[PDB]
Amino acid sequence: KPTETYSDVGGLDKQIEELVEAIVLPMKRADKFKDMGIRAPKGALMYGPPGTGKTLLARACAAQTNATFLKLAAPQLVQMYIGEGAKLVRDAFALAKEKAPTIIFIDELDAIGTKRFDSEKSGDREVQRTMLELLNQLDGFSSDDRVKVLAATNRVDVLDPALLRSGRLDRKIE
Amino acid sequence: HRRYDDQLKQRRQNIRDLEKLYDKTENDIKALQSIGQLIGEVMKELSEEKYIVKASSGPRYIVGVRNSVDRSKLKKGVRVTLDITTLTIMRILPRETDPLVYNMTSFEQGEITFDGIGGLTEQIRELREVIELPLKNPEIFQRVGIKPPKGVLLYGPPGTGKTLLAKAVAATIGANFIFSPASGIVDKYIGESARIIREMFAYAKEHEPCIIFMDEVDAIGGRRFSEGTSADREIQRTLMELLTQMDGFDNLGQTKIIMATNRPDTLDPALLRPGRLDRKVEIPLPNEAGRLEIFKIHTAKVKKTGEFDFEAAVKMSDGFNGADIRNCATEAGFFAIRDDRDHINPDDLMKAVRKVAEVKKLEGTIEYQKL
Repeated sequence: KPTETYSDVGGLDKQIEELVEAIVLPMKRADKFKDMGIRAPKGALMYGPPGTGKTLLARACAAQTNATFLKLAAPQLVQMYIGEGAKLVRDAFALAKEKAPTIIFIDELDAIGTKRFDSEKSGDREVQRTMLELLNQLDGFSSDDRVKVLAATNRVDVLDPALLRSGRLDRKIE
Repeated sequence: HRRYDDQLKQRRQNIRDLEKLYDKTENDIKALQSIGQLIGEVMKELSEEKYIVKASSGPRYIVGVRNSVDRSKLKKGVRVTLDITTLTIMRILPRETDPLVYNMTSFEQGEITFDGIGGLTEQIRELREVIELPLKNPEIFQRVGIKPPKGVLLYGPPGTGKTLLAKAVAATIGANFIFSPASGIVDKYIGESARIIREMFAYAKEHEPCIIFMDEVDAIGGRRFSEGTSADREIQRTLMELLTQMDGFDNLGQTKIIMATNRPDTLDPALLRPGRLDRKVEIPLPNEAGRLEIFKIHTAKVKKTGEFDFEAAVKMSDGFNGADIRNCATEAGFFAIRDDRDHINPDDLMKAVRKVAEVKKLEGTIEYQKL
C-alpha cells in the first residue's frame, strides 16, 4: 500500500467517486454482486491532460483498499529478447492467482498499440505481441473481478479500438 | 478391567497406521536409488542390434538393444528411452513430441452454451454444419465427393463474443481442444518457433482430429518487409510452417483449424486464398431481432424485476455500440446501490444503456473487413 490517501486531495471528488465505484466498492460489496449476479467492472479508463492527478488519484485509492498492489509500465513490456515481454503480462496475472484481491496498474496505455499494415515499413510487431497478451489473459482464467486493472493514458486519439470491452475496461473516467 | 484394555486398543489402531508409514518411508529411498534415463527418437536403423537415436539435446549416438524390448517397435519414427551411462535402449515409451499440456488442454469449464451466444443463429447454424457434422457423420461429405473443410475464419467487430465462440462450441462437442495464443508461441529459440506448429498437427493423429484453436493472431500473417526485423526472423519460419502444412502430403481435413482475429487483412493473403482456409465466417453486428435474445441471457442469472424491458433496449442504443450488451449489465448495478435496492429498476436499466453511448468513443467502425 502507498502513503497517499483521500485527505491530501480536494475538489476532485467528482472524479474520485468514479474511482470508488471501480476498485473500491466492488471489492467490499462483492458479497452483494454475487447474490445479484452482476459482474463488477473489469477496469476503468483514465485520460486527460498529463498534468492531472491521475497518478495521485490512483495512488490514493490503492492505500484505502489495503491489498497487494502491482505496478506494470507499458513501455517496459517491450524488450530486445522475444517472449520476455510476453511473459511479463502472463506472469503479471499469475500473481493474481496466488493472491486473488490484487490491483494492477498500467501507465501510458497508448504506449502499446497500433495497426501498421497498409503503409510502408510493414509495422513493427515487437510491440503488438505484448498487446495480444492483454487480450488473451483478460479473456482467460482472469476476469473474476478480483483482477481489476487501473488503465492510465494521456489522450484518446491514438489507441487500439479493441482495448475496450465489458471484460477489460468499463467505466471511462474523464 | 476394560480401562487398560481400551487404551491398548486405541494404540493398536495407531500401530497399523505406522505400518503403512514404514513402507512409505522405505519406498522413498527405493525411489531415490533409481537413476535418470535419456529419451530420444529413432532416426535411422543402422543394423538389427545397432540403432541411431537422436538425443533430446541434439546429439546422436549408436545405441544397443536389450532383451526386455521388442525390435519391431524400435524402428524409425518411434520415441524410445536411452541410457545416460552406457547409451543403450532400456524401455519403450509412447510417442509424445513435446509434452506441453497447458497448450494441449483447453481447461473446459461449461459456462456459455449455444443458447448464450444466441442472436447469431444465422451464423451459428453456419458453423455447426462445417464443424459438428463432419466430426459426427463424415460420410455426408464423402457421398457428394467434396472434401471436409480444414480451417474456419471467425472475425468481426470487437465485443461481439468472438472469444466466447471457442467456449460455446467446446461446451457441446466435448472433444479435445488446443488453445494456441499468437504471442505465447513466439518465444525466441532456434527451430522451436516452427516446431510448435508441427506439434499440433502431430498430436492430432494420436489424440484424434478434434479441433485446434488459434486465438487472435495479428503477427505471422504479415509480409514483413526488411528493416532488420529485430530478431523476428524466427517468426518468418512460423508462417512458412503454417502454409506448408495445409499443402502437405499428410492426411488432413478431419482436424478443424479455428483461427480468430480482430481484422482479416493482417492475416497472410496466402492463407485467405482457397486451398488452405476455405471458410470465412463473419460475425457482424446483429439485427434488431438478434439483440433481443441476448438481453434475456445477461438478465437470466442476474436478479431482476418482472417489469424488465424487452424491445426498448435495442431502440435506446443504435450505432453507438450495437455489439457488447454486457457493458449495460454492469452499469445497471450502480444505479440500484444509490437507491438501496437489490433488484434493478427497469428505468435504471434503460439509463445504463444510454450511458454506454458515451463510454466507448473508440471509433473502430468496420466497413473494410467484409472481404
